[PDB]
Amino acid sequence: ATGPRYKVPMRRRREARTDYHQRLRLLKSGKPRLVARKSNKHVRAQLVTLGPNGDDTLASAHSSDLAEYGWEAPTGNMPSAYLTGLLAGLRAQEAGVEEAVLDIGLNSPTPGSKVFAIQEGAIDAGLDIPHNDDVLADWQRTRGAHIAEYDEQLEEPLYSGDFDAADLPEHFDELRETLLDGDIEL
Amino acid sequence: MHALVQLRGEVNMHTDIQDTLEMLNIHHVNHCTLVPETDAYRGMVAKVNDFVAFGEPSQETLETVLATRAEPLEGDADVDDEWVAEHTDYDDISGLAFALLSEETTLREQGLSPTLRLHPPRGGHDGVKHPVKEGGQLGKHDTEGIDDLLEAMR
Amino acid sequence: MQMPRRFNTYCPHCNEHQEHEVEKVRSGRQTGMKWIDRQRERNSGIGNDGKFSKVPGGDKPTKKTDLKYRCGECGKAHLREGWRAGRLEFQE
Amino acid sequence: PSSNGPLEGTRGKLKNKPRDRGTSPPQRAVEEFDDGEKVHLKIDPSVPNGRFHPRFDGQTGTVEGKQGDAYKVDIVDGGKEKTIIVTAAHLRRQE
Amino acid sequence: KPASMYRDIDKPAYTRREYITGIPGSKIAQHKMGRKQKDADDYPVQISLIVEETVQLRHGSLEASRLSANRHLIKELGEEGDYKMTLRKFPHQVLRENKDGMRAAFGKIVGTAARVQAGEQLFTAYCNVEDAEHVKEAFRRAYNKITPSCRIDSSPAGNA
RNA sequence: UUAGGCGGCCACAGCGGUGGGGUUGCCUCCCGUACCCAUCCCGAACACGGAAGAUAAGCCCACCAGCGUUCCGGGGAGUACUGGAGUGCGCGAGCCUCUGGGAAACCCGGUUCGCCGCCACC
RNA sequence: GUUUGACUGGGGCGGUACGCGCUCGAAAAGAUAUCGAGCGCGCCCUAUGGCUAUCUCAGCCGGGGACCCGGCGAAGAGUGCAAGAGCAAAAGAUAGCUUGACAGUGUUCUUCCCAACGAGGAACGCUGACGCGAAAGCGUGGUCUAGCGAACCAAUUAGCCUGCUUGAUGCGGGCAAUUGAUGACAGAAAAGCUACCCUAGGGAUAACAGAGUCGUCACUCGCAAGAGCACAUAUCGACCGAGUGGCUUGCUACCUCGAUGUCGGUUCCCUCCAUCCUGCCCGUGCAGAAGCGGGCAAGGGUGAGGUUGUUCGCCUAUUA
RNA sequence: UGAGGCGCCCAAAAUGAUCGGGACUCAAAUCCACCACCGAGACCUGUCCGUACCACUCAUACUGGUAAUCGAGUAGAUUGG
RNA sequence: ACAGCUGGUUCCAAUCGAAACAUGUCGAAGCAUGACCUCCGCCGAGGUAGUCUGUGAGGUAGAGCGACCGAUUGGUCCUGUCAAACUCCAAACUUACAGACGCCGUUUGACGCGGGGAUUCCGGUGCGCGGGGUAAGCCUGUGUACCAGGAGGGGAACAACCCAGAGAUAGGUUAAGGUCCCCAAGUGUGGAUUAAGUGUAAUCCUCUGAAGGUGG
Ligand SMILES: [Cl-]
Ligand SMILES: [Cl-]
Ligand SMILES: [Cl-]
Ligand SMILES: [Cl-]
Ligand SMILES: [Cl-]
Ligand SMILES: [Cl-]
Ligand SMILES: [K+]
Ligand SMILES: [Mg+2]
Ligand SMILES: [Mg+2]
Ligand SMILES: [Mg+2]
Ligand SMILES: [Mg+2]
Ligand SMILES: [Mg+2]
Ligand SMILES: [Mg+2]
Ligand SMILES: [Mg+2]
Ligand SMILES: [Mg+2]
Ligand SMILES: [Mg+2]
Ligand SMILES: [Mg+2]
Ligand SMILES: [Mg+2]
Ligand SMILES: [Mg+2]
Ligand SMILES: [Mg+2]
Ligand SMILES: [Mg+2]
Ligand SMILES: [Mg+2]
Ligand SMILES: [Mg+2]
Ligand SMILES: [Mg+2]
Ligand SMILES: [Mg+2]
Ligand SMILES: [Mg+2]
Ligand SMILES: [Mg+2]
Ligand SMILES: [Mg+2]
Ligand SMILES: [Mg+2]
Ligand SMILES: [Mg+2]
Ligand SMILES: [Mg+2]
Ligand SMILES: [Mg+2]
Ligand code: NA
Ligand code: NA
Ligand code: NA
Ligand code: NA
Ligand code: NA
Ligand code: NA
Ligand code: NA
Ligand code: NA
Ligand code: NA
Ligand code: NA
Ligand code: NA
Ligand code: NA
Ligand code: NA
Ligand code: NA
Ligand code: NA
Ligand code: NA
Ligand code: NA
Ligand code: NA
Ligand code: NA
Ligand code: NA
Ligand code: NA
Ligand SMILES: [Sr+2]
Ligand SMILES: [Sr+2]
Ligand SMILES: [Sr+2]
Ligand SMILES: [Sr+2]
Ligand SMILES: [Sr+2]
Ligand SMILES: [Sr+2]
Ligand SMILES: [Sr+2]
Ligand SMILES: [Sr+2]
Ligand SMILES: [Sr+2]
Ligand SMILES: [Sr+2]
Ligand SMILES: [Sr+2]
Ligand SMILES: [Sr+2]
Ligand SMILES: [Sr+2]
Ligand SMILES: [Sr+2]
Ligand SMILES: [Sr+2]
Ligand SMILES: [Sr+2]
Ligand SMILES: [Sr+2]
Ligand SMILES: [Sr+2]
Ligand SMILES: [Sr+2]
Ligand SMILES: [Sr+2]
Ligand SMILES: [Sr+2]
Ligand SMILES: [Sr+2]
Ligand SMILES: [Sr+2]
Ligand SMILES: [Sr+2]
Ligand SMILES: [Sr+2]
Repeated sequence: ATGPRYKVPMRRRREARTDYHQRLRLLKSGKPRLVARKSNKHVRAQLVTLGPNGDDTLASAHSSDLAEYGWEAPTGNMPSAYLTGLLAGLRAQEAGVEEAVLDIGLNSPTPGSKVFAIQEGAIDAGLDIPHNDDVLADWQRTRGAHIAEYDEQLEEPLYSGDFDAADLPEHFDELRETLLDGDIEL
Repeated sequence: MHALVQLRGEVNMHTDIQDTLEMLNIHHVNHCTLVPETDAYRGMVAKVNDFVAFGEPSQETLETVLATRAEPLEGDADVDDEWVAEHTDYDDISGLAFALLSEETTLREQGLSPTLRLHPPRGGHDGVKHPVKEGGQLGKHDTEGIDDLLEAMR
Repeated sequence: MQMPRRFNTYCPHCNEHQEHEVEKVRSGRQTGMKWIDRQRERNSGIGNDGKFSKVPGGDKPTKKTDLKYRCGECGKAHLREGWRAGRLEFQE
Repeated sequence: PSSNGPLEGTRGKLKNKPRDRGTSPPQRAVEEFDDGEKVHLKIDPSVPNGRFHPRFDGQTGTVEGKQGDAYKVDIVDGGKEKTIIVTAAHLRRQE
Repeated sequence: KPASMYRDIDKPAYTRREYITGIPGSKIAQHKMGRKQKDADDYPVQISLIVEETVQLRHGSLEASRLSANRHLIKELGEEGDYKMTLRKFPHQVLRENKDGMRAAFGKIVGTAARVQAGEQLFTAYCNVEDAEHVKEAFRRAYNKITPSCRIDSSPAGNA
């Protein structure tokens, strides 16, 4: 920019989207990467592998395609994150993938967060992923209990549109139940 | 196809240049060889450019030199039309000369030594301290210039 | 330089990490009964005594660390390569 | 030379072209080569470890196995055969 | 010291002042003479002194030639004449002298010189068609104090 | 790719600028702290929960060349330099001829305001 | 009785280019010398090591050289120490935690290009045990290249082997490794004189002389500032530039060490000219007489004395 | 008034001057071209020798064949006399 | 007596044919280990002194620095200069590997491997590139060819400059160089210049001739 000798960062660096140092450490495993990403409204899980001209996504799941199996609830929460990982995981198993290393990109390793929920979801799908149980939120929170109790402090329904008043972590169970089942159309 | 004649001796010439001549089958002064115009052969003559005389000879001249200096791969058997006809894929010297100049075959392929051991130039040559453009005998020659030299060394 | 008197590290005896105490190696006393001692008495006489007439060599500007590492749980010590150090003081 | 250390006279060959300065892309540090593959040896100024002796920069050896993540590359120094331990970061496939 | 000792370019370039100390000061008084507040464009005539051989010119010679050149221009056009002359080269090359036989002979520093390739302009003057023959005479004196033969080439000036 | 994710090459992608785009879609800004988590002080950030509003940022789409960069034409230049050869020239430093290679600066006119791979998606 | 080292434009003195690291010399792969140019290392650090989390530095600008807020800012900061090199969601900073600065054993490269050689070093593995991290992963000290030491002997660490018919005890011998030094640093325990000298050799190496060179020395030429009351050039002549000689001095080590006898002087012979006199000229700040400067010219001449070995020189009376 | 060619001045050394000498001037100089010659052990060619290899052979005994791609040599290694 | 120091060491021929360098050394007038020479045995199909092309390595020449860095002018942006320890650029060229062509090898066994025997570790010169030095027939590098250890022809003579690498003997034709005489070949041809005996001198310790000047 300034002149001939000026050093411009790699593109994914300028864009502030890829931590190259963490990436290298990630790739050193030789295993595929369970790419966990999150939007204000959605959550995405991808099983990525290395390739000649760029990465190769072998399987994936977005929180959107969750409704596809009976989800009328929001998609930017814990239950969403877990189930999304499980779906991506299941599909991963389908394509032949058996193991992965969690790549949370620029997100923080906060204990109990959604990137970790995505990981517990993918693990339950049967994927072998180096992890740490005491960094994962406890089952109930994954179910979405924390939000139920929040709707308990009602006076005004937590959700605008009506999916339910006091919400339902039991719906989480139905969907998970539906996924762990074979029939499912991955 | 170019005709190559060594005109400068080996003493004091770079070894890699002397080896190049040997790879081109010339091991003595006045010895001549016929080389195909290929990129590979082109680098070789360019490297030996200052110790040799080269160029494309005329059909007639080639025929004169073949009749007078061509030799069998082994033996002293003289090479004439009959030899050519009874030993090569051609009818007479002319047919061989044409095939060589058109780069369809080589002296070796036809059972002939790759080298024509010429005689010193009758009337002497133009000198080995300067190139053709300067009046000397070194370097690339005219079809006519090359013919003049080869004939004087028939 | 500073050196902690105790710290956790590998004990080649227990074969696992345990607390060790570091000590500078104190010179043990000689007995005067080793073969070399007898050879000096046997080979020294009238005149020069060869190797036995030679005197102590010099000193290097700085000496290497010379410590004992004693396992706080099995009581056994082990040695390690030393490193040049002008001075070596233990912390605590 | 005035001294004989491993980095003697390596100013040029171990210095980055200004724009190639900074951490290098991870892709080539993770590349995988098969035994028998021809690979050019060239130390990457930005990568500290996994280097070979600078004197070998420019060689085009043959991968003949690996040791840990590093590769064992066969070369012929002058007339002597030598084996070089080197990581992908300092290697490039030939052709 | 004879110029025969330094006139040739038979040594590496030796100019790095970060690795050289004790460098004597240049005897060159000025590089821009005449009316330096004016542009060379404002003149009809431009004459240069061209060095015919590649050489090194010690600062002592640049000053003698330049001096004897400008000195003439001042005496012919006045200490304020309407002209301007430039010495465009600077003595960057540091010179030595080994002044103990050939043992540890790297010489001590003793001066500076400017390297000049044949065909280059050492001096360049700008005058009016009037003083054209005066600048030519100043150069005749200048080239008599520098090693090589020179050409007195007239650049802008079609008043022949 | 009517706005997404992971990338490869790592400025041809930088710097700067103009125009265009979003009712239950996407990305955002945005609203908000009971929880998981968080600030040597701040729900700013990080983390979690969520939709009243918005296309003004970002982002995506279209585009501009003034600066920086890439490549190309024409000029500089077959110049500078140079591998091989010489009973060629020069008092000499050095130069020349033949042969084989061949710049850089700079000017002028174009090019360049990324290209490509994988996955997902009215 | 011995030792008293090596390098070295001969040797001594001085120095260490005697073990190591960086830039340049080095001629764009590698390798490469000189008493080559610039300059360093013989440590320091329990953190100034390791990991993780959080974070971004010099410098400049704007608002309230310490502090606070904002903007610009690919790196000019910092990273122990030479130099060159590496590094920005870090290899830097801050915080917290930790002891991998760990044990065993290798592969490879380096040391020592090619091409054999030890100690030492590095990168990269496997095994054991650990630290931190969610995890991938990172940690075989400090971002990289200097910071180092054989055999014999001693002390030390843990276990085991062994000592002459046999048992016990004492005290020994050994396998593996750590520490203690040899810097002349791939390791002897070590001062001088010789003109009273001696031997082997060397022109492999100096002194005289020869030869090469010509900085020095001598002489010349170009330019001509300046002064010469005015006047460059009667005359004197700075600076700078270009040369010739081989009388001085220096440099080199080519010839000669199974000897080419030294300085000065003397005697006797030949020569050179850059001419001191003599011959013939030109100019003059040439009246004359005489000076001063210049030209041709080597036929002839250039002498006697005082100090001093002196050469040179100082001095005296003569002299064309 | 510019450029080029040859020459002139600048230009002094010691036993007897020199381009090897003589000596040469529309050259026996210099430069631009050209013509014809002389001139090695090189190159070509006849015969022979050695050596290496091949065929035949017990043979390293004869006989035949190949060498454009064999033929110089200090220190030194090897082998026949 | 010992010496790492000087001298000497006696018959013929055939094949090959060096090193005057690297590491270590109380080592530099010596050794050892390598490099290189040679001999024997083993192996069994490739090899690579040349060139072209492809995939890589490199920052020297040159160039340039409103590209870093540090030098270096003046004026009221412009204007004047540089770098062995500077580089936004950047050759020729050197170099790794591979394919192709060439050459070579499979009865002449190449390439590689093992073993016996050395000699050698004062080198020199030309050319190119150097560094030191005013310079040197100087000192010290580097690549190459030569002398050393290389005849014969030419260069007046003349280790390394030119031609040329050479069994014996013979005929022939050239090479460098030369053709007025000495001395084999022209008092050759067309043309121009020079009047100084310039010159009749490739290279060179060896052949000088400069700055400056010239209505020859
Ligand atoms: Cl994300
Ligand atoms: Cl200690
Ligand atoms: Cl290596
Ligand atoms: Cl015999
Ligand atoms: Cl030969
Ligand atoms: Cl005469
Ligand atoms: K002598
Ligand atoms: Mg034949
Ligand atoms: Mg001729
Ligand atoms: Mg360099
Ligand atoms: Mg808008
Ligand atoms: Mg000449
Ligand atoms: Mg004794
Ligand atoms: Mg000595
Ligand atoms: Mg190099
Ligand atoms: Mg001892
Ligand atoms: Mg001890
Ligand atoms: Mg030593
Ligand atoms: Mg050593
Ligand atoms: Mg004696
Ligand atoms: Mg001698
Ligand atoms: Mg000598
Ligand atoms: Mg006279
Ligand atoms: Mg008078
Ligand atoms: Mg006389
Ligand atoms: Mg003839
Ligand atoms: Mg014999
Ligand atoms: Mg015989
Ligand atoms: Mg340059
Ligand atoms: Mg000899
Ligand atoms: Mg005759
Ligand atoms: Mg004369
Ligand atoms: Na005894
Ligand atoms: Na990089
Ligand atoms: Na927007
Ligand atoms: Na000693
Ligand atoms: Na001294
Ligand atoms: Na070692
Ligand atoms: Na002298
Ligand atoms: Na002289
Ligand atoms: Na005398
Ligand atoms: Na006289
Ligand atoms: Na006297
Ligand atoms: Na012999
Ligand atoms: Na002795
Ligand atoms: Na030697
Ligand atoms: Na030695
Ligand atoms: Na000796
Ligand atoms: Na082949
Ligand atoms: Na050059
Ligand atoms: Na030879
Ligand atoms: Na002769
Ligand atoms: Na004459
Ligand atoms: Sr006794
Ligand atoms: Sr005693
Ligand atoms: Sr000491
Ligand atoms: Sr020089
Ligand atoms: Sr001059
Ligand atoms: Sr807020
Ligand atoms: Sr001269
Ligand atoms: Sr071209
Ligand atoms: Sr001396
Ligand atoms: Sr490290
Ligand atoms: Sr004393
Ligand atoms: Sr006495
Ligand atoms: Sr004698
Ligand atoms: Sr005279
Ligand atoms: Sr007189
Ligand atoms: Sr005196
Ligand atoms: Sr012979
Ligand atoms: Sr022979
Ligand atoms: Sr031979
Ligand atoms: Sr090179
Ligand atoms: Sr004639
Ligand atoms: Sr004529
Ligand atoms: Sr001489
Ligand atoms: Sr000359
Ligand atoms: Sr002149």
